[PDB]
Amino acid sequence: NLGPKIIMLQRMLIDVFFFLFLFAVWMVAFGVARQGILRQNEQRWRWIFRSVIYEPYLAMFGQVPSDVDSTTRFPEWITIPLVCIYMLSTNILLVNLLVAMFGYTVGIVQENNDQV
Amino acid sequence: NLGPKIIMLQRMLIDVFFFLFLFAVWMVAFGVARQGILRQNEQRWRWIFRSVIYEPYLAMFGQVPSDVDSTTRFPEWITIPLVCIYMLSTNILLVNLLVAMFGYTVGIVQENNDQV
Repeated sequence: NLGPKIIMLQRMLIDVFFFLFLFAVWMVAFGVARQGILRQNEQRWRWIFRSVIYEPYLAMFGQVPSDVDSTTRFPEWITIPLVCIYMLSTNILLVNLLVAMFGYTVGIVQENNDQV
Repeated sequence: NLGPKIIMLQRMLIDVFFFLFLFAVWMVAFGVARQGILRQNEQRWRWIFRSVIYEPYLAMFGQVPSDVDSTTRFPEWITIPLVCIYMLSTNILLVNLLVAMFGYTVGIVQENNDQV
């Protein structure tokens, strides 16, 4: 009963590895944005990054951004599309896409059970 | 209409039972870690465990860890991989894997409806 689980788990890990490329592209794309737009200047790029790097990577999955919207008049008008495309459009899209891949990998592995 | 639901629910419970082994392995693996690394010493192992045992089991599904990152210079450099592999790499992986299994069990049961 437990045999296929580790193999199916393993294929899932490979899928995560492939999905890491997309995730990294998104992470760079929007972290550099947040750093440039949200605040001006920093202790080099590392300080500005590490200031809020925790939020995009884990908070989005964990909790909704509450102070981010408040922290953000052309700048006022242009701020909203930034965040809107940043989180609700792409991140949700990416996470769901990964989830779909997990569902298909488990499906194909469990379908061919008792031979693997 | 409601007949297959309890059977399909029952198969799902069996799947949960099988997945409990993996979950227990992960729970031991990372609870002992958290206890050893996060803080030094305790009122035996039970005190240190029960101190934060609530978080890994339920909070992760419920809410993102906020104070855990803050609580955590070689120790500073080595702390980040610990948590990173601890929650975002494995727990997410395991929970999704369980979810995939639920989807397949319901699918196969509902596919063969009106005979069960």
